[PDB]
Amino acid sequence: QRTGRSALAVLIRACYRLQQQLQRTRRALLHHSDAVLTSLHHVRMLL
Amino acid sequence: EQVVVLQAQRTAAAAALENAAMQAAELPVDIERRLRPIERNVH
Amino acid sequence: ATALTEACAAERVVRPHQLSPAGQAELLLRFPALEVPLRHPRPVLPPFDIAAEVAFTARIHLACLRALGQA
Repeated sequence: QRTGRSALAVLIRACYRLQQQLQRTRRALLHHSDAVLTSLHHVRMLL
Repeated sequence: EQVVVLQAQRTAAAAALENAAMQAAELPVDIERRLRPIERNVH
Repeated sequence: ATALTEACAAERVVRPHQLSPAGQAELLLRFPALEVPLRHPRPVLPPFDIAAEVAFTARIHLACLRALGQA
């Protein structure tokens, strides 16, 4: 009973967190990349 | 009067590019260290 | 420096005097320091510029030329 039910919990903790790791890379690469577009629009404001 | 303004504005944003060029030089960096600890994770 | 660019980047406007008054009043609610460069008739410096000092020494230079040639 404890052999098959706990060995799958290895792959439970892996799959539900890889769903979470790619969500931060959606956010942290848009809250960083918009600063680039913030900087480039600022340079045109100087001109 | 306008030349003294128009010249100083052009030399201004010339400096702001190199602040942005060192700022936008991390985009080929910032993609690499986010994918590679997930590729070895799958592999 | 974050808000004054993004409020103009959302509207595709190069100078914050050309911003819509619906957008201009939003910055005044958050940031009350922007009263004078937004709601003043004749500022001695040109507001929201970069050579605004550099314009200022060039205007006294002109005013001292016409003080000579008229006299």
